[PDB]
Amino acid sequence: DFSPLLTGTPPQVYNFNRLSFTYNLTKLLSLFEVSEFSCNAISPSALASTCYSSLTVDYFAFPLSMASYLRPGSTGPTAEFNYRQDFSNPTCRVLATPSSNITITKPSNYNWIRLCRTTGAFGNRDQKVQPGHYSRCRYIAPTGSIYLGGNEGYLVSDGQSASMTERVQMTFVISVTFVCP
Amino acid sequence: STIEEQAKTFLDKFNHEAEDLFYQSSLASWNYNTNITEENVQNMNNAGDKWSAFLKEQSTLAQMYPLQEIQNLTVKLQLQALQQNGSSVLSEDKSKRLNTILNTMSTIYSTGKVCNPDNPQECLLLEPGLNEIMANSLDYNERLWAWESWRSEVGKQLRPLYEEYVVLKNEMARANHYEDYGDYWRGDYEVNGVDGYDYSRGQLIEDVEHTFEEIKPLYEHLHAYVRAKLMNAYPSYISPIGCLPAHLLGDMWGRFWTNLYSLTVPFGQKPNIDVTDAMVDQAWDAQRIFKEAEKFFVSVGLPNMTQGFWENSMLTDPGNVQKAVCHPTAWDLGKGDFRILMCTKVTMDDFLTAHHEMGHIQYDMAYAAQPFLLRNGANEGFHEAVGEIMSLSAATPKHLKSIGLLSPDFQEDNETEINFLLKQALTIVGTLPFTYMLEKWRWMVFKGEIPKDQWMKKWWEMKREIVGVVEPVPHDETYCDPASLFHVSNDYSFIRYYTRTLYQFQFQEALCQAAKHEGPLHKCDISNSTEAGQKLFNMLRLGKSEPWTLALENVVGAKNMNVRPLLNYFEPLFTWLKDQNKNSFVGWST
Ligand SMILES: CC(=O)N[C@@H]1[C@@H](O)[C@H](O)[C@@H](CO)O[C@H]1O
Ligand SMILES: CC(=O)N[C@@H]1[C@@H](O)[C@H](O)[C@@H](CO)O[C@H]1O
Ligand SMILES: CC(=O)N[C@@H]1[C@@H](O)[C@H](O)[C@@H](CO)O[C@H]1O
Ligand SMILES: CC(=O)N[C@@H]1[C@@H](O)[C@H](O)[C@@H](CO)O[C@H]1O
Ligand SMILES: CC(=O)N[C@@H]1[C@@H](O)[C@H](O)[C@@H](CO)O[C@H]1O
Ligand SMILES: CC(=O)N[C@@H]1[C@@H](O)[C@H](O)[C@@H](CO)O[C@H]1O
Repeated sequence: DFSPLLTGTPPQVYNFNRLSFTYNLTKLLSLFEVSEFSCNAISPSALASTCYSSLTVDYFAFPLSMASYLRPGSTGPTAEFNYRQDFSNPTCRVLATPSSNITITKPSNYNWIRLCRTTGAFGNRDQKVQPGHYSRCRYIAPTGSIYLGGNEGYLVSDGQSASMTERVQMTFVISVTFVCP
Repeated sequence: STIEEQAKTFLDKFNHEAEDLFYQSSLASWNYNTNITEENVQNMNNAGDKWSAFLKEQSTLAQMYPLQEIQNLTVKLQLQALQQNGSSVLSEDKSKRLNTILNTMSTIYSTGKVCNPDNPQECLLLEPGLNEIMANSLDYNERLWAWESWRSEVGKQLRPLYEEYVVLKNEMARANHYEDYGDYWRGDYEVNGVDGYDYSRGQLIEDVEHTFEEIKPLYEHLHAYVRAKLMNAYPSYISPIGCLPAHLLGDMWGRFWTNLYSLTVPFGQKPNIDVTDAMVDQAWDAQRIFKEAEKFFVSVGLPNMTQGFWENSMLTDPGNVQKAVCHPTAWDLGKGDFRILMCTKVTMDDFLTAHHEMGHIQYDMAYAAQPFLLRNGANEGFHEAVGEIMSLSAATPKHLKSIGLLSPDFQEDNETEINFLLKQALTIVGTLPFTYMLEKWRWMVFKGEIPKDQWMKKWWEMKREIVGVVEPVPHDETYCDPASLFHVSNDYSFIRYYTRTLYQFQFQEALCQAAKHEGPLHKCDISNSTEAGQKLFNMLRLGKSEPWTLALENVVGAKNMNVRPLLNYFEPLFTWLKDQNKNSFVGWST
């Protein structure tokens, strides 16, 4: 049931909610204005016509103009500190926007961690995001800082904001493992 | 409760509060430079004032922790830079007087203005008025006028201001536990507390003198060749065995001999390599040029550019929608932000400038993991030397033949090699005696070895002796010719441009040897050579965390600045120059 994906305010990318199912994707993608459908190691035709041991759909809100940072191989701020795609299994990254006939909750704006590093007397260690995990700055995002203490020092989180459009633009990272249609 | 722990937590707090403020100041300055308005400049000044106030407040707070008790090298090195009081040592009246003197000197240089009585409304300033005369004109009288007017209308009025500036700077330096201001400037190369890697402040003078003594034969041969070539352009103005007039050196001060290439080209029939037409015909925009530079750096082994570099950095002139100061600069804004600001045009000079500025950013991405105070080059000459070696390989015809910018059937012969080497030596070898001379003069004017009544006599004696340059018209002691230069009148050390030139060929020889390059060193590119990129990165990633001697040894295997790599680079030209000077006099008569 993909109702929580379509019902409720979409979270920010750093606070993405993962929905694991252990289906009719034609209907699910019919009511989103799919702008980009980048499928890795799997055809865009076979994702809805194959049985899977386990299916995961990570969904979060992220602007379309900033989607170049979530592309594979991107590095630096906003590219490795919010979410990292897991390429161990075949993936399908979908950048879409819900259609007008469907109602979606609209958050205040788009928020993401531009850079979550650990500064101190011995330097700044970047706390990059592991594939499928969070940024360690999730609870202090987008902008904040705490005192870990010791060699690490201060956990500094630097965020960014963007004025969101008339409708939310949401990213879906679909991952399957080797759930029948 | 230990002093070490107190210093460590103080530096923790300082680094936490300095990354945000420095990033805010950098963002404000970048917004000003990218788009000049009245609000953006005011935001820039507010951010700079806040950053300076924070820096002063943390510097006064830093003196509580003594250096002798701190054991960690990182903490000690951060505290060293934090407790440098500087102008704060001087009293409020003295500090205000020094700042005012610097401000008037800088404004006098910036608004330098020249006009003959024949047209008081047709006045010419330095940029680009007199620069064009000094760089392009071929008239002895016109260049002499543009030289004397600039050194008698601007330099003549900086003399008492420069004397007071020297007095105040010596006061500040000696009150800061230095011998004089020259010792304070040389303190950048000082290393203490590291066994086998120590460097003294006074050792820099001896090393620079020794390296210049080793440079001198090549410079003398190049000077003789340039004098012989200029004798054909000014038949009745240059003596065969004498010095070179100061106004016939291709620019105002003779800092670079680049604009003398047209007169001193060895083989004018054979044209130099220029791939501008190739990129015009292949439709190479700014994005393609910078992606080619990124491909070069990745092939070397260094990381590719960040995504934010490709969206937050503007590489083309925005037009009239927003005025922009697009002098090509690299920007380490802090907090992982790197941006190149330049008006890229389809030209080989802008193609090599892309590699040059790309190499400045790579150093920043390398040491971005260092503490804020240690995020710099090992010394003041490391950063620009690292930048300058990336354009050495980029301009190599092998690199141009690998990216398709040069015809694969292009005939690289000895004539083109000599032309390229002469062009390189005009800008590189010709600026070393000038830099050494200027820094020596400043060093022992600050030291008090030259009385204020002997400033202009000693300066021109240095010009005739070290550089072989004779003044067109004698100058008594109201002029300030050194102050006619930007760095002298704007309080900038000049030796960074000497050591860099010796570091740049030290790295290139070390990297090429790591690249298993066979043949002349000037025909070397470090492309597709990970063994050279690793050696470069092992020094780049350190920052100021390790002594510049150790950082040098990490690449070149030697602890000290050396000149043999520089002389090896110009070896094909040195033999050709020696053959060309068999029937001429090498050296100048004073
Ligand atoms: C030219 C360049 O730097 N490409 C990079 C490199 O990491 C790799 O070629 C690929 C990653 O799979 O895409 C980019 O991230
Ligand atoms: C074209 C454009 O968007 N300019 C913006 C705008 O905020 C304003 O015109 C000015 C600041 O007041 O400079 C930039 O920040
Ligand atoms: C550690 C150290 O040398 N501090 C000096 C010293 O003259 C004094 O502690 C203070 C000036 O009042 O600040 C510095 O100039
Ligand atoms: C380069 C250096 O001096 N490192 C030391 C070392 O004790 C350790 O690497 C770390 C603390 O765990 O930071 C410094 O205290
Ligand atoms: C340094 C110099 O004299 N260059 C000349 C000059 O006429 C101009 O700079 C350009 C012509 O476009 O190239 C050369 O002919
Ligand atoms: C400098 C160099 O050796 N480059 C080689 C060359 O085969 C070509 O320039 C290109 C092929 O794509 O990249 C490398 O393989």
